[PDB]
Amino acid sequence: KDQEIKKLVDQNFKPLLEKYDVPGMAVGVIQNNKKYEMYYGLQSVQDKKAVNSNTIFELGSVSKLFTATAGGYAKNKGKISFDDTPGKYWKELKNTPIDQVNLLQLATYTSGNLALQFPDEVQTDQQVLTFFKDWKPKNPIGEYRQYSNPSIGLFGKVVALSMNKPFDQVLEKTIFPALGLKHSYVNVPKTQMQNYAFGYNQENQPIRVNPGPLDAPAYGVKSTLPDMLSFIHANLNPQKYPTDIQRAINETHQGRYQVNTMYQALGWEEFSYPATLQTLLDSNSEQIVMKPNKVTAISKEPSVKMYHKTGSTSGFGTYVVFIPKENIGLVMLTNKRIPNEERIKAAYVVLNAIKK
Ligand SMILES: *[B@]([O])([C][N]C(=O)/C(=N\OC([C])([C])C([O])=O)C1=[C]SC([N])=N1)OP([O])([O])=O
Repeated sequence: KDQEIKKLVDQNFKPLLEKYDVPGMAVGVIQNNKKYEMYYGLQSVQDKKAVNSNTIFELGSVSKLFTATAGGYAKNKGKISFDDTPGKYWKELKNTPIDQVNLLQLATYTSGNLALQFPDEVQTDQQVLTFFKDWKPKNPIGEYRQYSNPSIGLFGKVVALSMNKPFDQVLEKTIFPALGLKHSYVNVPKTQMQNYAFGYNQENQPIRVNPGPLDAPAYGVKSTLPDMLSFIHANLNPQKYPTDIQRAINETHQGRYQVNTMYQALGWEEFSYPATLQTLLDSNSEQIVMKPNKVTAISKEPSVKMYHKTGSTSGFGTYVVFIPKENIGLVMLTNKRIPNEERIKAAYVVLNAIKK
């Protein structure tokens, strides 16, 4: 049975490399605390350098899961309340319209007036402060979900303020060590640049993510397959980890509201398990990702849950999924974007063929 995992990943993931002309891929499965690492192709086309357990990939929006974990850690240490507003920590936002939005609404994209991205012109800290000072509501606060880098970005900045550390240090000095991650970075050091994969755009030109406003909390983390399998292990089996990070992890698993079949947790998307393929595909549909959607209160609190998150930068694709009840999870890292649908479907076939 264990011998089948490589064959399943070869059957379902390997063909995507030829299909989308992806230079390199790392696919990890964790089942009953056993890790399986499958490596394909090249971390660098020009250097002919093979993807391996040292290869560092851009996580894109999977970074939001670390931001969520940092938030849960700060909350359970009493450094913040999710009922708090940003002005309590970022003084220059005190008594401004954005100061009517609480930390949970920022983390779960329900300010009612924040788009996917900051405007291109917003780059400096001053321009970012100005943007939030000038912010005014549109939809009723807490009622509409619009997936937003600025929204969880501001949440990340406030978490960092609450811990009196820059956000990069919150992750690199507190959260990553607590999760036992050896090669996870906001800023990849000189000594690890040799292990940092090139991303490849739709013209197969090498690219890396550029600095941007509140980039670190929104899409700014880089990691290896082993590290991301450790992170999934922590989400499946927190008991081996410190109480503080156990509490932080449990906080990220709590559904806050529904958009039909999708439950918004902290960073994580949550579903009733078993979930149909189309439920998981629907979670990252144009309608859900790009448009505002009126939320409902959770009506059906699922007994048995699964969680996933996609991530993209210009050069990298990420997908992470775990199912506590089956004690299984999967990580996919590519140094070229492939459609979300392909990531979700490949993972669905593999996880459904192992478990039973
Ligand atoms: B996350 O990753 C977010 N994302 C972002 O931001 C981006 N983009 O976006 C889109 C288009 C939507 C995609 O998908 O990709 C970017 C690019 S470059 C950078 N830095 N960033 O989440 P998702 O949804 O993506 O998964």
